[PDB]
Amino acid sequence: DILLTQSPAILSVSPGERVSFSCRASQSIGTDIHWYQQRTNGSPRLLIKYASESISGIPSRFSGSGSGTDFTLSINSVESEDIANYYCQQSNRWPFTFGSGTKLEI
Amino acid sequence: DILLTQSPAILSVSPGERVSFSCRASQSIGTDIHWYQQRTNGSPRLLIKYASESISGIPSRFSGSGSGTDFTLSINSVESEDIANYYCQQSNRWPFTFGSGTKLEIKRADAAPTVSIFPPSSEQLTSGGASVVCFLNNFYPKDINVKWKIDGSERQNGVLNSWTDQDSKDSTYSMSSTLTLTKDEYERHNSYTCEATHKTSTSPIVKSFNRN
Amino acid sequence: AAGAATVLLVIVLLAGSYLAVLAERGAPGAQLITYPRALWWSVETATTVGYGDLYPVTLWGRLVAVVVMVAGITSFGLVTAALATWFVGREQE
Amino acid sequence: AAGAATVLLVIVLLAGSYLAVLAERGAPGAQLITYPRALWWSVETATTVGYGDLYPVTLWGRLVAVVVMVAGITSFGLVTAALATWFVGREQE
Amino acid sequence: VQLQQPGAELVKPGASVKLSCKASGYTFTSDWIHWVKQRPGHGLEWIGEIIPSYGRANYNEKIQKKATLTADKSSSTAFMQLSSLTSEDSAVYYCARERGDGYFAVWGAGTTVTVSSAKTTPPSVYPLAPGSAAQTNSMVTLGCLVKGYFPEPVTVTWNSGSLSSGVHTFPAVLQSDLYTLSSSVTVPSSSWPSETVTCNVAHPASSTKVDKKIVPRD
Amino acid sequence: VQLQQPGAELVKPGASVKLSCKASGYTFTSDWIHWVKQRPGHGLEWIGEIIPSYGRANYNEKIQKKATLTADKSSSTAFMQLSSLTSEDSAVYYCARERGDGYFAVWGAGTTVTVSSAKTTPPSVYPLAPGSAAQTNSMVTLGCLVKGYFPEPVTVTWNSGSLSSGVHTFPAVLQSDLYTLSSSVTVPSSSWPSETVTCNVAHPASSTKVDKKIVPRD
Ligand SMILES: [Ba+2]
Ligand SMILES: [K+]
Repeated sequence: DILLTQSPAILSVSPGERVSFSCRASQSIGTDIHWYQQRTNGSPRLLIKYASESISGIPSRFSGSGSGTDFTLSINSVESEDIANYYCQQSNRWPFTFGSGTKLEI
Repeated sequence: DILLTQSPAILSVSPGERVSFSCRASQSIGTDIHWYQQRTNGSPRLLIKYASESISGIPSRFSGSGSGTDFTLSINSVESEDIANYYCQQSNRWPFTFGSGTKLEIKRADAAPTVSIFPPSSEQLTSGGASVVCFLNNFYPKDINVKWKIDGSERQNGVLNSWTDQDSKDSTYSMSSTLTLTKDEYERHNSYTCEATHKTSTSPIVKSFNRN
Repeated sequence: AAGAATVLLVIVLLAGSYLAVLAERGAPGAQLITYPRALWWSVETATTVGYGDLYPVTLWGRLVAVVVMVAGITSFGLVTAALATWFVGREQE
Repeated sequence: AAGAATVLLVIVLLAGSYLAVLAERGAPGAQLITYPRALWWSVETATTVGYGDLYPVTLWGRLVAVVVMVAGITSFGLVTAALATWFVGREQE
Repeated sequence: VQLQQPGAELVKPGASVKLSCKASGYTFTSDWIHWVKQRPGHGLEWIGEIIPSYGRANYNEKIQKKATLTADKSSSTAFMQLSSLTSEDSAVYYCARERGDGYFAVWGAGTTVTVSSAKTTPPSVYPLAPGSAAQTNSMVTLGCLVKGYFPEPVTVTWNSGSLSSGVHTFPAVLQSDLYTLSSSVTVPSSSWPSETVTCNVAHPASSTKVDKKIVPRD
Repeated sequence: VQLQQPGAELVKPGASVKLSCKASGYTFTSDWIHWVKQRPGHGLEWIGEIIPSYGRANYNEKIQKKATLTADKSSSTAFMQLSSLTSEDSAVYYCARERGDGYFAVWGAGTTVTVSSAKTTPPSVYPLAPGSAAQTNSMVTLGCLVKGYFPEPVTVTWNSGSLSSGVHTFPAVLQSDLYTLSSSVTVPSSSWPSETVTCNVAHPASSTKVDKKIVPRD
């Protein structure tokens, strides 16, 4: 069971600025991380797949970085519609796992 | 993204001695490290390739060591022309990355500053200003206390000093001092002096000129 | 013969890739759990490249793996036959 | 035949090495990114030595890799044919 | 000079800029061209690579991907387009020549980019000769003062490079959107003024180079 | 709506419950269906996966394996059976659509499960219009109060969704085994009451949806 570890837990930031949630695996998983956004009350929502590739219908603000055991979701700018919890989820080894999650405060 | 980590950041040493900058990777990269020297103002310059092999045109002082995650640039001796930043760069996994870099400082014998005071050029006053530039050249250590005075009274304003990075002919430092006034103001003062208290001299070294 | 042993290998490589994911999912640890790399794994296997990329850890995954080797190596002990004959004739004339 | 399948393999091993670097560069992680070891990688491949030294991680790198196996194993299913015949005849007489 | 790239650029904030790199020497099929960024007082930041012949480029994952790489196959010149800049993007930008084996054998001179709304001002060079009553030691120190230029940098030379012994060009200081530096040079008071001495101050950003002899106070 | 699963369930402690997931759209042979659990105020807990076509399922090693997965091949609906629950097992339960490539492209709406012995009570909706003497700014704030429902949740909507600008539904509060929340909405005091405004309160657990116009105090 692979351990995804998202630090920090919460992420203060001023609007329009860049922001980066680190996710750090417990062993190398290559590029098999995927990011999910889950706002208040709503179900999760795939943001970045395979650690870098984008999803058709996601704002270009979101930029997937990283490989190995260090991964990074980045938002090149920030606006108010981006406040949510952000989850990572590896697919490299069974079972699929999730991170502890990061909330974004403004 | 591979993390190269050069410790220490800065490296004091006395001339002629051996010196070794460690570079430490975040996972094994075999021998795919390469070293670069980048002096003040100039572009980087390949020193060692593939962690050990030498480059044709590099002094034999430089000796590439290491393998795996521990690497070492070594200089068997040191001379003043070797002061620069030193960078490492892995090619084992994409993307290519660089280290944080290490600067090399030289402890040398203490030296007293060459002071030179300069009146604003005849050309310069023909616009609307007059700057008195005063050079402190080739001292060590780099800690020096400049002082301006006009007619004996000490002026604390309109003063722009600038410090050189440690020179790489002598292992010494130098410093300038622009004195921004107006032509109007320069004309109604006779004297201008430039005192420099430095570690080498309890007595402050002074220079001055008088227009009249 | 012509493109016959060829086609059979591709049955093996797909049915192999498919069943490998079915066998290995549920075993805590297997990397052979998405249909893409499950397919690439069955090529390393048929061709004996043994790159050490992926491999099975369940019993049933190893069984699927054996079938790929047998049915692959056989195909590929024949697909390269085809290419060899075909292209040595063409290039020689 | 003589030195014919030989030459074709060396086209494969160079064009393979070249395109492998082109495919894998840009993928965060690939070790198959300098033309030297890209060439050595295409030998491990053609010969099925599967030493586990290097391997591709992009899709297109795996495609290049397959072409090397096919075009290599075929060549090498023939280059060793040549050597075998040639030298068994020479050493036997 | 193998890799050859312009001296300095100025870009309004939010505007785009193209960067050149002409490369005399060999032009191998397998050559790669990289671009590394050096923010002031920082280390080297790999941005992206391009193989000119074949045509594909790859950019740095981590950074905000502001740039895009191109080349001109039958002119041996390569390009990097930085689109919509801030002052976070003001830095030196080198191009390098990786052979395909993984190290940057050949480096360009670097192009200084300054993103600002301010106006481009040529420099003003004033000579600096000793006073009419300073006692002349064996050596004699004299310089010249480059005042009020924008943007950085300025190449400062003495006798157009022939006298490269005893020089310290000083770091520019900033003030009201203009710069100011000085340079020093030292010769034997035997040879001077009996041998003439001139400082030349090139300013790549404005495309103006200027001379000034440091004569005595006549 | 791709993955489609019921709104809310209530289970006596120790009883069993089945959970549905109908999936319009494609129905590929290679599709997998996963189930993820979200305890309140927590993260996502992968429980188990099922490939419907072929039929095999795999469950999470670590957790107490309370559940078992099934599917109906020729109805495009999949099931999860949670057997003998406590209140540790009260949570949101999503189903996801992994293509076989390792990420959950498509997510269900989630099914809220509340394990309790208490009784299911529909809500009581009361409008909330400003007082008969409050000074009306350019905008005007008004809401409606959903009181005394069980179990959670309730979908609160305004004009059945058309007026989705200026809303804050509030978290329910618990009391004596019933819930209570409010909602807010804000419109220009020009348009209202000249344009009518109604809040609709669906309660999936009890299968009751209700309307209420926020008229002035007539
Ligand atoms: Ba083998
Ligand atoms: K192997």
